[PDB]
Amino acid sequence: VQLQQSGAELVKPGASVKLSCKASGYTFTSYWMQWVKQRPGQGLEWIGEIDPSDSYTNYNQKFKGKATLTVDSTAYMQLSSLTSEDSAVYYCANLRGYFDYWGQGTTLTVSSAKTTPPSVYPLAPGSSVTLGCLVKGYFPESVTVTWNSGSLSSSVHTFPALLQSGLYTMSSSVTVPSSTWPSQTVTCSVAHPASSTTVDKKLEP
Amino acid sequence: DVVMTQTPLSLPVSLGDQASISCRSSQSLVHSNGNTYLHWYLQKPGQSPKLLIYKVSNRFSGVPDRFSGSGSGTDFTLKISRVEAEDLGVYFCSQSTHVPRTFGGGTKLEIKRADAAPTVSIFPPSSEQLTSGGASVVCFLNNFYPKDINVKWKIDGKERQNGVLNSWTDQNSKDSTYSMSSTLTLTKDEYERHNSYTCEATHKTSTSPIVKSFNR
Ligand SMILES: O=c1[nH]cnc2c1ncn2[C@H]1C[C@H](O)[C@@H](COP(=O)(O)O)O1
Ligand SMILES: [Zn+2]
Repeated sequence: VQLQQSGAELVKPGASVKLSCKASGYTFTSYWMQWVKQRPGQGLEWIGEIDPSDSYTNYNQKFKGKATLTVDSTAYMQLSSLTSEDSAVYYCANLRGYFDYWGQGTTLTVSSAKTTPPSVYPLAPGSSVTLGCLVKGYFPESVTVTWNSGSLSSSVHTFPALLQSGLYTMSSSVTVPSSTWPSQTVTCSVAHPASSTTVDKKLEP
Repeated sequence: DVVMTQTPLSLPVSLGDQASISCRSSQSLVHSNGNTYLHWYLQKPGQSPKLLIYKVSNRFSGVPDRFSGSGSGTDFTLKISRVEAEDLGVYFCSQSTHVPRTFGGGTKLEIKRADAAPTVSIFPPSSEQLTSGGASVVCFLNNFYPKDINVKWKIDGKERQNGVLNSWTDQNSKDSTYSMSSTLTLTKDEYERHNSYTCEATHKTSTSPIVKSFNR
């Protein structure tokens, strides 16, 4: 089974958002769809469930005022009057005994800040050479850095983003055998979906 | 709401060893229908939780028998018979006997391994960044253990405290080591006024600080 979920959303305080869950690989009608909330470093909170054969819906009291479950093979969930306390990952999931399937979740950022694309800077300087790319000044979070379109994955280190003046900044490093660089070029790819950005940087001495 | 409390919050364990994770509920998880809906999930960083054990001791598809669940009423145990590098992550116990469904705080499995000194790399600001007036000088402190390390930036011998940004990765799922990147941020002007930029790290493995430097 597979439950396709958005990925990320940036919304202004007070606004309303509608997340979607696309169910496949099984009879949508056969199971009750669930929704769970996870804030960055904390545990999980249950929100509610809905029955696809009809639309009977149960919710946790804490989210009685925030969520409105509906369906279609897409299950939907709408939050409302958003605040920074709503900044979290939301998962739709079939939670029933051995039928346990989760979606990848949708990272929801409630903020007034403007979407800003990253600036990517190449970091070039034994038997191995550690190269890197500095990705700075972007918003919102969610950036993927791959090396050689992802074919170079063994020695890659991805360092989590940090806020530096209201903007995020992170880095990634790759280590290759010394004899292979600069002979062969390694290039880091940076994708920032929120701002439709895909910039490649070739590492040169 | 039934409150679930896990013990402990962090669990350091060597490869090949055994791990026991506990979970208590404020009240009995035995449904009137006879079943006890207590479950266990593993959440690997950047991934959705995945089910291991449902109804105390039955395993989900594909989960190996190194994982077993036990317990009753309000006390429950998740046992990992021989810890393997890929077991790291956070374990959550969850109940669905009562409504609403509820989850535990989580327990992070930490792998104990042999000490490893960090391999340090220093990098000067790229011309592209200089070109725009910024000047970040970065330091990668890779593959070390334990996670406790200390980094200092020195400019011409002077220790720079402000303008530094540090971020550690989570334990490596393949070699159980940690990594960290320390970034010193200056303007193009301040940077061009000095000569040597030093990245110093003090970690259990040396006594004498590990020092990487470059003279502009
Ligand atoms: O997670 C759950 N929590 C409470 N009751 C459940 C849940 N799943 C199944 N059941 C129910 C529905 C059934 O009539 C009954 C036995 O089904 P079983 O799925 O075997 O536990 O109890
Ligand atoms: Zn100086």
